[PDB]
Amino acid sequence: TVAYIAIGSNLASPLEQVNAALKALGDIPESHILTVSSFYRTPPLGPQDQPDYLNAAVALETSLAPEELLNHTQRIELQQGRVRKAERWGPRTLDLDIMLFGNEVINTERLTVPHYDMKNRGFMLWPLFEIAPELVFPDGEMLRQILHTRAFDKLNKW
Ligand SMILES: Nc1nc2c(c(=O)[nH]1)N=C(COP(=O)(O)OP(=O)(O)OP(=O)(O)OP(=O)(O)OC[C@H]1O[C@@H](n3cnc4c(N)ncnc43)[C@H](O)[C@@H]1O)CN2
Ligand SMILES: [Cl-]
Ligand SMILES: [Mg+2]
Repeated sequence: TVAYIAIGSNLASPLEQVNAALKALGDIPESHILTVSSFYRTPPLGPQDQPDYLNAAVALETSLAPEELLNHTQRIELQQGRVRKAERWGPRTLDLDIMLFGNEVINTERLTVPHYDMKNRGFMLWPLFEIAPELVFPDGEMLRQILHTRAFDKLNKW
């Protein structure tokens, strides 16, 4: 199943954190990377007193189940010193977020898919669109349309 993963980092040299993530991800069992988007520098979504983010999107083919994929990505995060912080949107070495999991819709204790609020987030939407311009969400909403009917800010490349 094609799992679209969003990679983010704005601490401990984002480019290295991201390359690391990309190596571990393909190292995931029964999985391989179809595609990776470009590397983008994006402004913090919340508080501004932190560095810009490196953001990317990956198409990972995987035979793992959704929450099984989460155990794996979360290991990698932990491996990259990502810290559980109280308040959201503060900075962090690594984020591996499952944006979409095939065409599925998951609303479990641990997993919400498609990722909460991702339809309002250019740092998630632009890389994704780069690698799947033809993508349609489970509710039928088309990605190219979503990106067309609001002038979401253009991404600068990292
Ligand atoms: N430019 C830019 N600005 C950003 C960026 C970014 O990439 N780029 N990212 C964030 C944080 O993203 P965001 O998740 O909304 O906020 P967080 O601080 O991460 O807070 P959080 O997501 O509520 O906490 P978390 O540690 O990410 O995650 C807490 C729990 O959510 C659960 N979880 C539920 N659904 C998912 C999913 N689809 N993918 C991954 N994890 C998912 C898992 O069971 C997980 O243990 C803020 N600003
Ligand atoms: Cl949807
Ligand atoms: Mg998060």
